[PDB]
Amino acid sequence: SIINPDWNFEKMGIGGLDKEFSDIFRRAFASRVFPPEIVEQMGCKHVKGILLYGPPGCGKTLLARQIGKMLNAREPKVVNGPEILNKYVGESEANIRKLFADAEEEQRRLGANSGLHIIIFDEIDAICKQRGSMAGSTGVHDTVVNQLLSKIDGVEQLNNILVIGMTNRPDLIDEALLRPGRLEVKMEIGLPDEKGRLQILHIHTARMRGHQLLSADVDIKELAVETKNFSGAELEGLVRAAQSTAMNRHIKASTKVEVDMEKAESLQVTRGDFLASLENDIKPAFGTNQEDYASYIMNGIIKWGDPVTRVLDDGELLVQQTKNSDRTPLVSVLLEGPPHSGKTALAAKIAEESNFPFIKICSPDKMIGFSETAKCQAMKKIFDDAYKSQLSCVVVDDIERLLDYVPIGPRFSNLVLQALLVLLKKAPPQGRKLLIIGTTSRKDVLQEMEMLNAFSTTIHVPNIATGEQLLEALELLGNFKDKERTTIAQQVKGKKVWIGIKKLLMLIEMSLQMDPEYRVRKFLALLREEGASP
Amino acid sequence: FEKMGIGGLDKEFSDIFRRAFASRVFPPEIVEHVKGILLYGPPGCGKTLLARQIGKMLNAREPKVVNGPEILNKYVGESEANIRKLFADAEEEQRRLGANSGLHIIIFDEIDAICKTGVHDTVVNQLLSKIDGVEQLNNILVIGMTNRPDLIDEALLRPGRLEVKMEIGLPDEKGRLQILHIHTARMRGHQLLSADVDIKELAVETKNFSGAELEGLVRAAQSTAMNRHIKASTKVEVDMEKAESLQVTRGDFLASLENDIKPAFGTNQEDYASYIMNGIIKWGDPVTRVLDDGELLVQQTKNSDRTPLVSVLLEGPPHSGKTALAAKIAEESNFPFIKICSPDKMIGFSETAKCQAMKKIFDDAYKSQLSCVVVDDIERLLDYVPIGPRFSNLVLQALLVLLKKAPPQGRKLLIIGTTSRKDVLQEMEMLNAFSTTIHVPNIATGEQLLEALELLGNFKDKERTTIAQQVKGKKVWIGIKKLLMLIEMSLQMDPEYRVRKFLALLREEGASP
Amino acid sequence: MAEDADMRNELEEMQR
Ligand SMILES: Nc1ncnc2c1ncn2[C@@H]1O[C@H](COP(=O)(O)OP(=O)(O)OP(=O)(O)O)[C@@H](O)[C@H]1O
Ligand SMILES: Nc1ncnc2c1ncn2[C@@H]1O[C@H](COP(=O)(O)OP(=O)(O)OP(=O)(O)O)[C@@H](O)[C@H]1O
Ligand SMILES: Nc1ncnc2c1ncn2[C@@H]1O[C@H](COP(=O)(O)OP(=O)(O)OP(=O)(O)O)[C@@H](O)[C@H]1O
Ligand SMILES: Nc1ncnc2c1ncn2[C@@H]1O[C@H](COP(=O)(O)OP(=O)(O)OP(=O)(O)O)[C@@H](O)[C@H]1O
Repeated sequence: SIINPDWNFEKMGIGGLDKEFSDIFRRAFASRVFPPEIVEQMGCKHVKGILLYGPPGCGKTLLARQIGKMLNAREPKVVNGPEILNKYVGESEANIRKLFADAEEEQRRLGANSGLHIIIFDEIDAICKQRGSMAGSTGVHDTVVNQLLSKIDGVEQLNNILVIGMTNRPDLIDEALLRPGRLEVKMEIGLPDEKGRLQILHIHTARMRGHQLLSADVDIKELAVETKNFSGAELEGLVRAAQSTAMNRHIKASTKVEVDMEKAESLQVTRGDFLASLENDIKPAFGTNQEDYASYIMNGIIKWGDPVTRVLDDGELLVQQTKNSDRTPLVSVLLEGPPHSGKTALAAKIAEESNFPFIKICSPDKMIGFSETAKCQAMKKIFDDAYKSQLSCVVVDDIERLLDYVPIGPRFSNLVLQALLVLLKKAPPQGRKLLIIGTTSRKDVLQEMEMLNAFSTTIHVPNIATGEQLLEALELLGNFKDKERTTIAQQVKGKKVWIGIKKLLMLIEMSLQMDPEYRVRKFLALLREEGASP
Repeated sequence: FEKMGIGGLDKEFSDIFRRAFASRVFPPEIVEHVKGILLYGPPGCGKTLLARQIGKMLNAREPKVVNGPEILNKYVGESEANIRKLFADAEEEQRRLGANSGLHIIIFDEIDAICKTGVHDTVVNQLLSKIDGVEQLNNILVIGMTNRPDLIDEALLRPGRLEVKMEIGLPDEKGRLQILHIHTARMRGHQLLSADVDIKELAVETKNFSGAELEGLVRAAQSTAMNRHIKASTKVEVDMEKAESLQVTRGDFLASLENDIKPAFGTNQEDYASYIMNGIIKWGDPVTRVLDDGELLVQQTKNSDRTPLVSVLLEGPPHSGKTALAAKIAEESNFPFIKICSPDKMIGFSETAKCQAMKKIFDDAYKSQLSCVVVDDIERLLDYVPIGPRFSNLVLQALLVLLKKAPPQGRKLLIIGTTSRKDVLQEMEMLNAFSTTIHVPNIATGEQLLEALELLGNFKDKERTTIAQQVKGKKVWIGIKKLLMLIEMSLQMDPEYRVRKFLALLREEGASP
Repeated sequence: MAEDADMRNELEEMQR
């Protein structure tokens, strides 16, 4: 047979690639396994090439070497990068032909019943690039490409060779090589999912379990839940770092390296090591697509009164409508209120509570010093990314800062305004749904520009109005004792107040800098001085 | 010509047999020749098969083939010496047997590698001199194949050296049918192919495919059928008990077509259907009036001799359904050329880009015999803001000029513009440019609203009775798009609250003109 | 316009 009779999937050690390996076997190794008679009756030819590609550290080389191990054949030939190039003219092609000489001789000698020969190319893009589009200085590269093309499939027919190639940039490869007969099976390797992450971790923890060197408090399922966007190499590095942390307890240094011995026979790896390494040693190379919600919500949310709940309720309702509607695949809403009321935090909370696959926030904090064309390009890119998903949500905050508005004259950028109107009007591709949430603090200006009618609904976000709400907020914050609260109530309860929560936090922080006998008076003075408002 | 196993190139081979071997087969006395052929085309079209079968068909010596740049050598004088070893036998036969000499065939594979600096130019010069030099041969034929014909040296293509230039192209439906027959005959002969499979459907489906891709698709189908009798996970198996009985169903071919092979060419995207989503429902007389006016304008454009150009403007308030009716009129026009110009396709552009796009659309329109063009959201096209106000004058002037330029002699053009702000256009002095105008109104009375709700069929009788109690005795002012939005918002809550929420929203939106 | 900048070269050897 062509398969080493001592073989199994488990001993290979590949975690997350189940569909890909099955497809590879199905599409490349079915012909050589069945009885020759039926194959001859069908009169079909065998595959001669495979192309693996993907992002770094996903398992291409591991897959290739395991495949080489799986077969019973001659030892595979490996080409390590551009180790074929030479300075004397005509010597690269000789090196290339030396690779196929043995297979050609064996085929000529034995006919159709000869063995298989495997050749592996790594970093294939180094040697194989488009003949026409390259540095027009020396013709060595084009001749190398021509020789390879001729040798793989020439006038003389060679049919007992399999060629594997792996790369990181598939596009650069010349098209004439990626056609049926040379390399038709083109697989893609990508980042794993939760199940694949669990499989990889279980693969890499087995030997530690076998010899009773792993603590029972470790839970691999929780680890797989936590490690989001990690890859195989990172998942192995995390285990290596945890093992190093566990080992370092028994070594004493800073004058001479001593490794104990009495206590070196009772070593175990706990969960504290994993938790410590997750936060100090390893960071995912792929930038977290998850939004940094902690930045937008920095002090949580406290239910100081009724309106908060109401606002959230409205948002929930809107979400439901955009999830269970087909006549209106696009919905919009605008949050407006006085300054320092907490519109951005509420919008972020509403966006987060939903479970949509795609969620992004567009802010002016990133477009500093940008022209009015760069802003349009950025918005267009964000919306283009949004269109791909089946369910999308987008948040546009600080609209007045996105248009460069100043009341003197006034002045603003018109290109961004027109782009925003057009984007708000149009709908996504067929069978997809999009939700948009806008935030602003000046509604009359937007009304003048005639964009308030482009939205579908509006929600109002008021600030603290009565003294009872102020007392509730203070109780939730817990910055003052009961004795101080009695004094504060004795004055505030009589009348109404008009202040935002952010300003309230600022005032509290400013007040707490005085000596204990003066803090209440400072707070009252600040509230009376800055509180002149409706 | 299908015997050789290549389909879709019968005519090319007829040309070959005419232009190449007619002199050799024609009786010698009346004759009392051509020595160059170059085949080019995209990869996988059967050039190697052509060369091999050409070598086999003639009764001559075994052809000599050089595989790529084997001639190049590190030493001096070896690259040129390698070429002279190819023609030794031809010279010997020419000098000994004279005219009565056998034909010699030379095949050059990837000839662009050695023809196109001391080595390469000397090689090319030696080849040129040997093929056509002081001594003239009449019993040699040289064949070359290329995938990049634009990288070959010009001096090699002159008459007397490379005469017969040929192009291989992607086969048409009949050629693809021939190829599928060739690659499925072996399966059919042994009854290993299921009876449900139709070759004609496969031929119609496989658009833009080449021969190699078709053979790969067939191979993928075979592999899909074969894997059914293969076991993995623990060890590789052949089954045998069921493998002996292997049939290739249609599902295998369909699945192989979905993923394993792809055409590898581009795709076209259509947007017109997007402009009418919910259709047109007749809730009153005005829609019929608008459609009748559109038909009158279309007929006037069709049967006019000294008014080849006609323009119209559609007027109405927001959320009234103007673009949908314009698209409907354009569709009912039944003109060979129809297009829609929208600002959705131009986001972030400057004035010059918009002008160029509009000019390109109108240039395309001018080529046909009778054409129709619709422009919607004029105020968005020439971006307008009430503050200042501010707008783009270049686009305004371009539109003004284009609105009164007639097409070439004997051709017809219709233009339909839509807007929701007529006073602004009147101030710009563009309302005069158009020939006529039409008005698109809102829903005015409660009877029309009830008819529209009946057509939509969202509410049942019990709630319609209460709605009629509330609305029938009053005037209303609402669009249809906003009406659908309101209905969808109201439907969200539980069945108890729906009517009250709907009427609360209606009261919120109530207004008068 | 600006005139294309200066560029480096690669070299190839030959035996005899
Ligand atoms: N899916 C996986 N299952 C198990 N181990 C894995 C997996 N992916 C990666 N690894 C581990 O990570 C190591 C590094 O990965 P590998 O060498 O296969 O990456 P690669 O894709 O060939 O690299 P690159 O693209 O950076 O050149 C592997 O030797 C193996 O130890
Ligand atoms: N109940 C609450 N609702 C909203 N924000 C709250 C609440 N309790 C605390 N906060 C905090 O108050 C701040 C309000 O958010 P933020 O500073 O973005 O307000 P904003 O009104 O949008 O600001 P700006 O006036 O600068 O535009 C955030 O730190 C939020 O965490
Ligand atoms: N027109 C065709 N008719 C039949 N089989 C074809 C045809 N075109 C390609 N094939 C199939 O493709 C293979 C022949 O490819 P061939 O080597 O002749 O192509 P080519 O055009 O010379 O390629 P390249 O330019 O890539 O070297 C065989 O499998 C043959 O069955
Ligand atoms: N009789 C009708 N006339 C027009 N549109 C109708 C009619 N019945 C249903 N519709 C639907 O109503 C919607 C009309 O919206 P449309 O985009 O045409 O409005 P518009 O007035 O151009 O919009 P806006 O002024 O907001 O840009 C489309 O979904 C159309 O299918």
